[PDB]
Amino acid sequence: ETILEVNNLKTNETTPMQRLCFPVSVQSKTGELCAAFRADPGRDGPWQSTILGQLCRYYTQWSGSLEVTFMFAGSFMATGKMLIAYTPPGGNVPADRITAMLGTHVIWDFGLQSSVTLVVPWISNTHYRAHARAGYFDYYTTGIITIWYQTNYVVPIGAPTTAYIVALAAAQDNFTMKLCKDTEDIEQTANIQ
Amino acid sequence: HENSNSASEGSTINYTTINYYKDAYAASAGRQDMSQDPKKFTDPVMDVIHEMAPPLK
Amino acid sequence: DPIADMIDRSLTALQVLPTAANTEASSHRLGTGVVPALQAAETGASSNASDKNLIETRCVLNHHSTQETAIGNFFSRAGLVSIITMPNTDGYVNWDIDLMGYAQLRRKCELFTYMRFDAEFTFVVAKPNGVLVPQLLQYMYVPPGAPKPTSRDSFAWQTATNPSVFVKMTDPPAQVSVPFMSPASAYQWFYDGYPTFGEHLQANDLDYGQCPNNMMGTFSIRTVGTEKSPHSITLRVYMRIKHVRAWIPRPLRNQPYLFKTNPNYKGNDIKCTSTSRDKITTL
Amino acid sequence: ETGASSNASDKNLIETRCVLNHHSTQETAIGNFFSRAGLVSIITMP
Amino acid sequence: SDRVAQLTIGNSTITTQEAANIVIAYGEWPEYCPDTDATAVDKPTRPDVSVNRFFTLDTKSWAKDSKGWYWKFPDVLTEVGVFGQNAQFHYLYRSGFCVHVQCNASKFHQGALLVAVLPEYVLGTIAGGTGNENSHPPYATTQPGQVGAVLTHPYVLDAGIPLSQLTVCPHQWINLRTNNCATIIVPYMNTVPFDSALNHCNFGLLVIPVVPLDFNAGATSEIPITVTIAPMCAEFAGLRQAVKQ
Amino acid sequence: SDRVAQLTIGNSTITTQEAANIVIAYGEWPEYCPDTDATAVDKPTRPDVSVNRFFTLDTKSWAKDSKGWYWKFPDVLTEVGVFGQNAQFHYLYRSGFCVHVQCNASKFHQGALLVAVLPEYVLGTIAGGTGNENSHPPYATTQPGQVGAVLTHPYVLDAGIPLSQLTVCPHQWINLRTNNCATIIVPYMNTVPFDSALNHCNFGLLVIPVVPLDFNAGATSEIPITVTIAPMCAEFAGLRQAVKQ
Ligand SMILES: CCCCCCCCCCCCC/C=C/[C@H](O)[C@H](N)CO
Repeated sequence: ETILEVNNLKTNETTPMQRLCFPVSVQSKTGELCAAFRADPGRDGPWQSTILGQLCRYYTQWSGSLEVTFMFAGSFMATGKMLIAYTPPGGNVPADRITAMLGTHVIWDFGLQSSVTLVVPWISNTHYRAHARAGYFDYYTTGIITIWYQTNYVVPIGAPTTAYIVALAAAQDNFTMKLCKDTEDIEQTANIQ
Repeated sequence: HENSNSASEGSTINYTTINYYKDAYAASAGRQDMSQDPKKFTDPVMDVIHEMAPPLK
Repeated sequence: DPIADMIDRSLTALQVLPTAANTEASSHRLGTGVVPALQAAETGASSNASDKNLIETRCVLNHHSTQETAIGNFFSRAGLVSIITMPNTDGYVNWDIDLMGYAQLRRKCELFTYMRFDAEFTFVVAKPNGVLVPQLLQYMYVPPGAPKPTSRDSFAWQTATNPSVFVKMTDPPAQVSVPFMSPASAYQWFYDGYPTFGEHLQANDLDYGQCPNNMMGTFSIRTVGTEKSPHSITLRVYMRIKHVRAWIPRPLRNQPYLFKTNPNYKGNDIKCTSTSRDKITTL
Repeated sequence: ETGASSNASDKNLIETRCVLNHHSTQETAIGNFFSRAGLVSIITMP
Repeated sequence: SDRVAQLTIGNSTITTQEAANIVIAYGEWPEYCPDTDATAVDKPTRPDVSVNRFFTLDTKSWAKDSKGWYWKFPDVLTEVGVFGQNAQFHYLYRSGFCVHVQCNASKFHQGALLVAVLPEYVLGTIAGGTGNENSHPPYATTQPGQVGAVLTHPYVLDAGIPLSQLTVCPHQWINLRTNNCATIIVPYMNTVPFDSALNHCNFGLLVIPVVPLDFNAGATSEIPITVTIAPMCAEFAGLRQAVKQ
Repeated sequence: SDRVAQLTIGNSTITTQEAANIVIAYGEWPEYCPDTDATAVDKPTRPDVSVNRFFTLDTKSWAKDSKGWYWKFPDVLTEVGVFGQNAQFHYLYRSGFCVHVQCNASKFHQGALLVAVLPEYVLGTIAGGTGNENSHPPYATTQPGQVGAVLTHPYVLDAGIPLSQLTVCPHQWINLRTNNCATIIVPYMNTVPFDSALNHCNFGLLVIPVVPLDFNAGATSEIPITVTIAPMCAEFAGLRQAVKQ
């Protein structure tokens, strides 16, 4: 597992140490969503920062299941429950929680064990998948992963009201690749030395 | 041996192919099989029709 | 077994036929009830009447082989698929891999619906008048998703991962072998539907019939040197087809082609399938 | 926190069917990843 | 003694007294996907009663100068019944079919219909008449729904292939002097074991009148045609919220 | 070592780290209807994956002076998911349930919830205040849907029976100093083996705050309550066109 860059905003380009943690705070309403991203390991976005996302760029077609591990990094007295859902393609990001709970989902509880693993199972029509992209190759898309407030984030007096969550990503044992090609993340415009 | 990777491996063709490399799709075509099944295109019918009897009685 | 409800065929198998079937002898026949000459084409089965059930025949042992009618011998012939010219003017071309640009090979491959094969590519290259000039060339295959070269001296020409050939004009023509590389189990030449989800409108109407299991990236050639070569180049690409397996035959096209991506035809001159004659009684 | 990766499979979170896959891992070996000729030098004699 | 027939599946039953034989397309029965060819890991759902039954579509009118009609599958069933709901709440489906076409007339009429199932029926245009436009068919033409669309140039099937050799596909005849129905059983034919039901259409069903309908004046001049279909071994996988198209 | 728990069914999974034990109502697991007790002759349909999964309802807000809430079953699930579709296209259903209620707070709050499942919860009125009117509850009160309604006189449960002996029904406690969840498994309890889902409601789920929620000023004053349920062994029969109510 390596760290996933979920919080890749346009304002975090001059202070890029904050892109590894995304915040969770006390809400007044119920059922808000905290983050959402695509589950394409080959497309640009949050998966480009992984050792899996950099090794998939040297190939073209991949198969198998993934896993995403979240780890809570708040205080000890703080608590709460989160809902992490994975929606197969066909629909957009769900507008509310009661739409998003229809896909594969896991309810997370904070406590002593501060890590949960949402496994993203391999559901596709073809045996392999190419690298998804806008155009015709979005036929090989794989879904949308969101995350919702199951309950509120409850904190007592004297402990801070804002915590952070780091996200880790890896592959399962039935993962495989084929058809080696070159990456496009590196370049050589000027001559080295 | 060779890491077998061809287009026809499940139901294949005759065993006279020549190859000098390590990948099986580099091999020649060779001579082909004489196998054929006509009746799944000329007689796709559930109840069997005999040539002597009337077919619609 | 508390629930008695929960506890709870192929037609013909293939065989080898090396030669055509013989003809057995027969005689006349007079009888009632048995009739092989009368059929019923309404059931969709073809007739099974032979020669001996209508006339009297002798015995003929024939040894006519059926080897040339196999699908392996029908397809394993190199045909032209592309003409690529470098007058483009900057010493390099990027050609998208589409094997439906010439009608003689397109008609043969569209006879079947699904196909699964390995290819063998051959490049024959000369000047536009057949003249020969000593010259160094480079071919590079770019898979879909890989960066493409934008100039004659880009960093994509280093070929650290990409398969590539270096060959001269005076040499014998280059030959390579390509395996079956689709994400699906077989290539298909017809795809009834849209590749993407969402709303289909008049702006996205050209998506109909484009299957991404057949788009295989691009192909790039260049002259090797960093300067401008003074000669015009013309490449011809020939493709053989090996280890063929096919499925679900189709009717053949009798109208001339118009584009590479859709089966559109000309709507004014609908060509009749047979050549017309004058009268029905006189041949 | 212990630095070990998780060992949860697919079958421990959802219900799965039985799938026999024959996907080979040949292309991911280090021998096939590196045995490709790449450019290392351009040397000119003006 | 084989001119009568009865097909029952689900809670429905079709009976006929002047029927031809039953056609199994390419001699294969439809079946559930085995484990050796499966790629999805989620456990599939099988409703197995509420979707394996006979569904009856609308009724066309055979005139004296009709061209022909076509229906795209399984676009015809995606808005009706619980099969219209399982195909909206899932991502993958897999099913066979069983097509039954009824058209009956008396002993004083004449005509002949050619029914045929054609897989991967990709339509085309007339390319702007003169042939220089890269025209494309609209969404209402390619996927008409449970109504079905009519043909414009039936001699080329609106796809550039002639009618004269359409019988290489599985097919039957409805000749008005012998029988009144035709029936085909189609298995699942695709390059992938599962597929989406809203972006892919497997086959097309074509009903083309070869011999024109003719009668003397005074008879019943209203000849209808009614199509009835039924899925066979339907499976579904990949649950997600409802998306219609 | 029994304070942690994990429940998985369908494509959903519920985890908890401070949990009490699991309550099986009257010590019986839910099961399919055997042949000795069946009366319907049609073959039932079992979707068995798409309806046996955890469904999450809306989220209420626990204030300092709340009365209590109730949900009617299976009226809460009859408009959501494919279970909302099979209960609209059929005449008979039969299913168990598994209720899971989450409500979490920190170590500086206090309060106690009494969760209880009560079968045949027939509501009443206050009979016009003075007791001479034969009043009746409206349709919006008796079957609120997936939102749920609040209680007015919780001491008599709006049905004339006192709260003080509600624990004879299967029940659990959510005490804010020990645990944060409660879970009951309910089998199918009715006089007939199948029933309609639009005219009959089997049981009611009641969440009543016995000890009021109290905290010092400055803490998180927003305490939510979220209910999550899942059918167990759902069967359906008697297919007919869609009727919502
Ligand atoms: C150094 C070798 C360079 C040559 C690389 C050739 C690889 C590409 C082979 C493609 C095989 C056929 C795939 C699809 C063919 C047709 O273009 C599509 N079906 C278009 O409809």
